[PDB]
Amino acid sequence: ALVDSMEGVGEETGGQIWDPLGISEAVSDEAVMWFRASELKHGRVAMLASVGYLVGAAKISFPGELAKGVTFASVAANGPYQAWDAVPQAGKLQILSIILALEWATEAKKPHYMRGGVPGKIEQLPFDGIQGLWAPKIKFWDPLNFTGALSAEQKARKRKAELKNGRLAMIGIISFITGHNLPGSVPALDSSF
Amino acid sequence: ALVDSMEGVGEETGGQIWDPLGISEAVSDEAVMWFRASELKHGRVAMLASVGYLVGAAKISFPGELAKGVTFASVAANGPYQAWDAVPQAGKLQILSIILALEWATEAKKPHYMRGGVPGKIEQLPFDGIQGLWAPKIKFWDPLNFTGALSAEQKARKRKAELKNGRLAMIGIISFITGHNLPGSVPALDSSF
Amino acid sequence: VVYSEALPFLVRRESLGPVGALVGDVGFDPLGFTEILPLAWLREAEIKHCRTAMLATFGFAFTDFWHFPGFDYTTLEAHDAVIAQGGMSQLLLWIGLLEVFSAISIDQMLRGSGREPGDYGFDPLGFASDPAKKADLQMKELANGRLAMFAFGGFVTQSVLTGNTFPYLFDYQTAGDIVAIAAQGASP
Amino acid sequence: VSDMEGTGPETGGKVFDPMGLSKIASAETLAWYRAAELKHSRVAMAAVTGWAWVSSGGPLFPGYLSVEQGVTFESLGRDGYAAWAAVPEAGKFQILGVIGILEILSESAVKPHYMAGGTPGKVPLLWDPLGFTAKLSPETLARKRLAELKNGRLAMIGVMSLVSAHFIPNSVPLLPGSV
Amino acid sequence: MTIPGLNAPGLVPATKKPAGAKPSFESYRDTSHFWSSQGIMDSVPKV
Ligand SMILES: CC(=O)O[C@H]1CC(C)(C)C(=C=C/C(C)=C/C=C/C(C)=C/C=C/C=C(C)/C=C/C=C(\C)C(=O)C[C@@]23O[C@]2(C)C[C@@H](O)CC3(C)C)[C@](C)(O)C1
Ligand code: KC2
Ligand code: KC2
Ligand SMILES: CC1=C(C#C/C(C)=C/C=C/C(C)=C/C=C/C=C(C)/C=C/C=C(C)/C=C/[C@@]23O[C@]2(C)C[C@@H](O)CC3(C)C)C(C)(C)C[C@H](O)C1
Repeated sequence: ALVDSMEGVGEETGGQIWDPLGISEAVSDEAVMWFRASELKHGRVAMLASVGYLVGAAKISFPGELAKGVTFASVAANGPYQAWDAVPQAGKLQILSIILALEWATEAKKPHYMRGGVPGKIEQLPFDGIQGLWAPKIKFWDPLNFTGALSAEQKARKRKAELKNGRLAMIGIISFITGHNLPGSVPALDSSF
Repeated sequence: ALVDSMEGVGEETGGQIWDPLGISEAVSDEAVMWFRASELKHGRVAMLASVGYLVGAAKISFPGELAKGVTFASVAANGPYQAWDAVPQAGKLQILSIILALEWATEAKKPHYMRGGVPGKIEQLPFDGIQGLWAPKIKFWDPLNFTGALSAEQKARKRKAELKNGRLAMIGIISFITGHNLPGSVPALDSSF
Repeated sequence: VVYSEALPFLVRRESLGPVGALVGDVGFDPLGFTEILPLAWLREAEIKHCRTAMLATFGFAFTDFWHFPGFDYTTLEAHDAVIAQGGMSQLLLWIGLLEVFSAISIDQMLRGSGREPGDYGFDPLGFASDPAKKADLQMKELANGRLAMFAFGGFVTQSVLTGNTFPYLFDYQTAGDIVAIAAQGASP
Repeated sequence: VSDMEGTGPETGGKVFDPMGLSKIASAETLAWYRAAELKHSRVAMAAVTGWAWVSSGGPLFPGYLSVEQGVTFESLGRDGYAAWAAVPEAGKFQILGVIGILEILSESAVKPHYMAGGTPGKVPLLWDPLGFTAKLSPETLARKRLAELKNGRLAMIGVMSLVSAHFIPNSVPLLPGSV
Repeated sequence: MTIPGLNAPGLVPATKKPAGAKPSFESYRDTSHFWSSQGIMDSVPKV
């Protein structure tokens, strides 16, 4: 809700709300909740993207065919950046369709992160309680229920770890994209990237 | 709810109603009666069609002639799919006319199923009670009264079996037709049918 | 002070009626047609357009795939072809009988018979017979039909613009990559 | 995890979980682990038995597999991977689809779900149609469930030995280099 | 005649072209019933 009560203040920025600009002071409370939800979304997206980009650069690909006549090796041979274009249109159409479904379902839950919901706490079972739609009760987060064996303090510590890993992941994925676009912008990125 | 007091619930979906999309929850009870009546009619028509299509696929036919020029074997020669097209026109018209008579007489019963009567319980004598119309009283279902020998619980179990078999045949006949249309869509069907 | 729930910077009008006499009242009426025309007439027109647009978009999509043996025309030229054949005359005749009866009902409803805006009483299968579900099903009808108007408009316009059968999408959208990230040139 | 069965004298009465994957497992996670173990064990038992029968020299299926297209059980050969390559794609799709239907029936039809407080590995139809394991007491039934787990764990290692011998040649001893 | 279902198929698949470039605006405006001279002259009743 309010930045004083929110997590994320780390040690890297001195046990203090790191807001160099006056954004938190200038904006209202629900704007802060929107920012926190977007921060978590960015961190999680960038974590997945960074791991996938590293895998693509390492050329590790599943044994089989992405499509009939199109092998995972075939799409991965040119590089990580070009693999997305090499993917057939229907596959990423399906990916963006399921992402549309996930985003719309997570946004449709009524205790909204802006309107009295925990920001960043995506509702598990997002496709549940929806008329005209049935999906198996596979939780979006932790389908195996890994977090059940954690205490509240441990869960808070791991939420802090989530935030501090997500910020690094945003930095890393933008580093990968910038290095590929403008060579030499990001060193430690060889020709494979 | 009328949906909570039927025989179609089966252990294959647990001990619970199979309404994934809440269609039965989004309609009034009259539509639920219509749904059960149409479900059972579809199931029964489907199993008639399924066994008939298997018989046609096996090239099994009566000894004799379906007309004065065509033979049963001749009209069955091409296969089950084109058999209906190769049937003579007058025979198709006669089948459609007798089906018209059946589905008019069964509809014209005043207890009905939409308006306060058992859905799926076709009146055993559709053409009785019709003024100035005579029928030989061959009761439509159980003309030789098999179900009379059964107890109430026995025929309840057999009604559950009817619903299960009708749904399975609903799947099966369309599997046959779809396998004929798209080759390899249903791999269990050889090129014969 | 009641503000329109669709445009919270405008006051409700007045001619829209009590907030909620009509399913879907989100107060969306920036141009104030309710002052000129009566709301019952406007709502009858709304539901007629909804139903016709639903049937039209479904028929357009269906005719893009399947047609009867006699009619060997595409969806665009079907109108001219079946006017020449004479079927559209039959559709006009029968829909005109139905529409004369409908117009008599609108006249009675506006003069104060008691009929609701678009309640023809058509309910054979018994959907919405329970009053609890009736308002929700009216709202769903309106939502689906108001979507269907835009659906049919997009269908026809994109169909003529592209020349493609079902998707109404250009050849570059259908064949090429609409999710590309490598730098594009001048043309799609 | 200590009260979940599968422990035996082979571990020493204790749970074998060196990496500590049981510490981070809740009741649902532990149920998932047992369900996956049971499924993998059963699959590996069937796979090892089939591969051993086919490759060893046992009397395989008589007759044709496909009258049209001219594929025969004898013609498919005794190498397991070559046989699964030469079996028709229709047959492969059919086997996979029936297994999928059975998986979805196991997931949905068993309403008290193994994740949502149920018995892991309780596929209802595909067990004992003739009623053999019907009168066994709970003690011997628990003994036999532990037997299932142990035998299938061995079977998983066996089938992985087989595919390792086929992929990385001359990998496992007591498996000729070809497969 | 062709009774649909009795002596002929029921629903028949339609003939379609596999994609194509955008027709020019003047290609269909010059044939449209409202923005073409011949289209307007043909957009009349018949008897
Ligand atoms: C030195 C070296 O490297 O060696 C190599 C070579 C070597 C050793 C060969 C290797 C291997 C592979 C091995 C050893 C693989 C082992 C595989 C294994 C262990 C496979 C079990 C199948 C069980 C089944 C199908 C049981 C069904 C049983 C059924 C259907 C029943 O239980 C039914 C029933 O009983 C009940 C429950 C109740 C009772 O009333 C009776 C009945 C009948 C009704 C390795 C790993 O490569 C190492
Ligand atoms: C976000 C993840 C995701 C999900 C949840 C998901 C679910 C389902 C389901 C639901 C149960 C079905 C039934 C289904 C079916 C097919 N998927 Mg699919 N899919 C996902 C991702 C991708 C990607 C990236 C590709 C892809 C493809 C195919 C092809 C291949 C056809 C072909 O061989 O041409 C078929 C038949 C590939 C493709 O379309 O290639 C042209 C391809 O690249 N999918 N997919
Ligand atoms: C269940 C449905 C059904 C019923 C209840 C029913 C009843 C009666 C009755 C009593 C009420 C009479 C008196 C009668 C008479 C004839 N039926 Mg008929 N019939 C049914 C079905 C078919 C089919 C499928 C065909 C057919 C035919 C003929 C021919 C052959 C003429 C010929 O030799 O050409 C004659 C004379 C065939 C046909 O139309 O042939 C052109 C043909 O294929 N019927 N049919
Ligand atoms: C619901 C509603 C409304 C509406 C509506 C709408 C738009 C309804 C539309 C209905 C529609 C579109 C219904 C088509 C039927 C087609 C038939 C029966 C075809 C016969 C075809 C026959 C008999 C024959 C065809 C042939 O090819 C055959 C087989 C052989 C060939 O030799 C040649 C011929 C030509 C002979 C209102 C009234 C507007 C307002 C109200 O508020 C809400």
